[PDB]
Amino acid sequence: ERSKLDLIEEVEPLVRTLGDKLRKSMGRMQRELDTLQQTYELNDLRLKKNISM
Amino acid sequence: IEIEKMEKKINDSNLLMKTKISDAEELVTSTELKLEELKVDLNRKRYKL
Repeated sequence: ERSKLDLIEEVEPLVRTLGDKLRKSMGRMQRELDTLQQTYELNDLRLKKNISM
Repeated sequence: IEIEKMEKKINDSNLLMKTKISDAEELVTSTELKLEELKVDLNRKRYKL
């Protein structure tokens, strides 16, 4: 029961806090993702245009 | 993205000025040359007749 109490009042709050932090980090990296995609579109258009003329 | 998109638009537009002007001049010159060649052909035919 002491191990269970660690799981639900020590490991459980730790894992919930890790869950919120990792979900905020997932949001962080999908914003890194779409900003890197937007730079991708920038370089792709710049390359295609400059090669075009 | 919008700036580069309509920059490609205006570049294509400038190419369109150049192509249209060149085509108009070429067709005018071609029509004049065809008229001159037809004149030569017709005066040769008249001489033959």
